Amino acid sequence: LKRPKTFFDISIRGDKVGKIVFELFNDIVPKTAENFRALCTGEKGIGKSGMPLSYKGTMFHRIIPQFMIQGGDFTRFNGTGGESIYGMKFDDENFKVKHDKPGLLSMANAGPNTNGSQFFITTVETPWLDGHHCVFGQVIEGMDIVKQIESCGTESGRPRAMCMVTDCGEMK
Amino acid sequence: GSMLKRPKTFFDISIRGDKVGKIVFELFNDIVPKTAENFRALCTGEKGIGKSGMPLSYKGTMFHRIIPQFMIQGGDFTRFNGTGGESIYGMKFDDENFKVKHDKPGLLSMANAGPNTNGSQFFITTVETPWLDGHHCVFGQVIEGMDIVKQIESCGTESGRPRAMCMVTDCGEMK
Amino acid sequence: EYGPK
Amino acid sequence: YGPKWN
Repeated sequence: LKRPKTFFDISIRGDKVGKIVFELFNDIVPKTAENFRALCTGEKGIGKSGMPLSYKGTMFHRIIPQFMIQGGDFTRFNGTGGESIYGMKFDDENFKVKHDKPGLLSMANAGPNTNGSQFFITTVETPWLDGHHCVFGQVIEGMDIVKQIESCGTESGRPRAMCMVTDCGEMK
Repeated sequence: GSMLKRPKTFFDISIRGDKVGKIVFELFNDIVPKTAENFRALCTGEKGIGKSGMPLSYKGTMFHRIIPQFMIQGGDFTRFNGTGGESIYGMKFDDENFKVKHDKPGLLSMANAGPNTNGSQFFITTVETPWLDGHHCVFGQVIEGMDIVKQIESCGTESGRPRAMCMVTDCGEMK
Repeated sequence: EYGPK
Repeated sequence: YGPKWN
């Protein structure tokens, strides 16, 4: 099977800056790749939170230069929420893929088997994250836009400008 | 003599990433010139960089607190969550007067944390809120795009927590 | 909490 | 919540 491809449309400080396109490692982590894929299309509908299972209109709420950019919180928009297509949380699937390069897409979590909808995109190699966060895809287009989002962050993770996924979906 | 007409400013609004249109305000420079000027200048961004280190501008800000059948609140361009913002006069400035009453929907009014703590945050009423008279300085009114105000209001909750991201994507003065 | 109540 | 910096 092909690796699924998805996209974020991105605006920064209210300005359209282009598209990020991901490819998802459904050959390595099919449950984790599927969660992100279906959250890009919104096809599952309304979650246990009462809000759409969709990344549309979410923010990169935690941005740390020379580390990663993190988003996916579509229930509280601030990093305190989110929900997967499997429930509030789902298990770590495997750790086959290493955080050994920029542009990797990986699951944010609060410890083992606590994946939800939050994800991060690395901007450096992050080997200390290996074995703790499931890497499930990578940026194939728009790494510069990832850098433009990164440039709005701080050491504490607080954004200095609103970077938004204005639309998203699957490329098929 | 002097006969300066009321300034008009605008927000371009997106909701959940979708362009929905423009809100236009007229500002009561004839009644509250200092408060009116602060908002006008935060629409154009002409003052440059603030003491926060961030642009003195509403561009890219959110409506971070939305309460249906009450008001929609925005203007925090330093922390984007209601804890920040600053005025063109410093971190805060005094209540100018309370001459204009919260007696109809679509009034522009200063958010504060008590007396003489006006910064950059503002709200737009969607109902009469006369119990805010004497505590929040009304300085303008919506003259176009009240329907966009209601679309923002529709993303609200009782707590004010937003259910969708409503952004001022662009803003300025119409001169 | 900031803003009108 | 999310990845920690080490």
